Amino acid sequence: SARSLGKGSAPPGPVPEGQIRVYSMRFCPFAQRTLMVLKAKGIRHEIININLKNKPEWFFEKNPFGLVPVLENTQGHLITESVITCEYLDEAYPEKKLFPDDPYEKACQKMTFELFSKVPSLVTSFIRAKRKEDHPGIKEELKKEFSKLEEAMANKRTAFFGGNSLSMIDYLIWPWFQRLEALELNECIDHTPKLKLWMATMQEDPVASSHFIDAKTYRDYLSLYLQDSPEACDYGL
Amino acid sequence: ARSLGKGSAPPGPVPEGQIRVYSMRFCPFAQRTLMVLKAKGIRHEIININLKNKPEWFFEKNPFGLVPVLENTQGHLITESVITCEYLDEAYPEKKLFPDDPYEKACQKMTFELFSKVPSLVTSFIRAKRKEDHPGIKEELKKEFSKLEEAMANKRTAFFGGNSLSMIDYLIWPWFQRLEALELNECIDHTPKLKLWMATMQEDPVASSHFIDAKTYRDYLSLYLQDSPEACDYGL
Ligand SMILES: N[C@@H](CCC(=O)N[C@@H](CS)C(=O)NCC(=O)O)C(=O)O
Ligand SMILES: N[C@@H](CCC(=O)N[C@@H](CS)C(=O)NCC(=O)O)C(=O)O
Repeated sequence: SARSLGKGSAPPGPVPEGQIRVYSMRFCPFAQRTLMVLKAKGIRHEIININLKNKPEWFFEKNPFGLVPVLENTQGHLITESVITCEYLDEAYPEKKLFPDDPYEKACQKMTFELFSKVPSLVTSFIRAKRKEDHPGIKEELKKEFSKLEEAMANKRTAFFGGNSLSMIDYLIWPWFQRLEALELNECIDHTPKLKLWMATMQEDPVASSHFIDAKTYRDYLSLYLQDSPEACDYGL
Repeated sequence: ARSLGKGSAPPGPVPEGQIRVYSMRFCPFAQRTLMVLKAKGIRHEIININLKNKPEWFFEKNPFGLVPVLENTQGHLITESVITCEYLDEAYPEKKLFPDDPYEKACQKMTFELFSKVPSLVTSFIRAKRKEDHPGIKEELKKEFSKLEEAMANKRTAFFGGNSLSMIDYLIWPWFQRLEALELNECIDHTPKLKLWMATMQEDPVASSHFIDAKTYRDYLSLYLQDSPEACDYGL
């Protein structure tokens, strides 16, 4: 909850010892993966939020593509891509592992994650469509993707996606399900009983809900962000 | 080996000391697994599937009916090309294809992300109107390949993951291998380093195993776009 850094800001000091730095943004569902993984693993970390509409120019040294999340370790290593940063964290900090250890069981989770692979672009295309234009086309595509997730979970008959306890796969796909209310997409999940239950269950984990934003604040952030407002990334601070 | 199709006998249980791979001889996704099975000396039996006359029993092997699919002597079923490859490097640490430093592993997975759009683009190019395909697609491939060209220019190494052949190289190879057959050779005109990497990959023994000439590949596609039950076995 620290103000984002923007154009004309001082590039950060060296990473604190015993700490991993994450370049983030408070509303970014991709960055929330890393943050939730860092948190659920008790890894000591300093968060540096980035103003994605007023990016500090030195941030392109941290990531040529200019996207969060980004890891910076005490050694100066820079890791990019939310799924990759999480995998890097479950391997470079082999303490409380979020992936199972049996490669067959790990792969069985990665396969479940593939069922989610279309969902972020769909939600992004829904956010970036004409507001007063209610597109059934996008919403229908999400229903199909969510049906594969609904079906997938019914087959495993477990509480979570990767099994009975909370696994990496659950943090990986959660940020989008959490935003469905604010995005007024709750009808893409009407035909998904098992999914609603899993969502509720995720609301009770301390980590999956740590950075909960009321639906109201999130919609106003989107309004500012779609207008490329330099205040979007810090709205609500 | 001839593909298995509708009305065929489901295969016997996987021989011990052997891992089964459900494949298709022209499939670039399965080519990932096969090259990984090869370059790691893993003993494996290949079962090609007729993707235009799928045997009904293949859907118990994969509800989605896609290849590649792994089956081990224990009956474990692994799906998705990248997942089968990662599984193989983790159940068989003889000849490591990923580096062991997580940062360097991550640095290769990050490089792989530059490739993520390329397979769907190529599929869209293949399934477009034969006469007057689309320069629009070709432009998206040019932009996508620019990220790979620059990435290799930045690392200034012979391969993508460093100086020896890494998982990353086998992961993205099948599509560059087909650029000739697909007549996309102009999407790589402004990519000097890529051309070089391609030439080198044709000389790797694994990346060239069971070589398919551009004409044969072109004929397989033609039969495949017409849903021919003979596309998968064409050329045997
Ligand atoms: N594929 C990336 C996506 C990350 C991403 O798109 N982050 C957004 C914020 S949610 C961003 O940095 N936006 C800045 C931009 O697109 O210029 C991942 O998984 O890390
Ligand atoms: N994402 C999958 C894609 C596999 C795929 O599309 N395979 C094709 C052959 S190249 C297939 O099985 N086609 C059959 C069908 O689409 O019905 C992976 O990487 O394994």
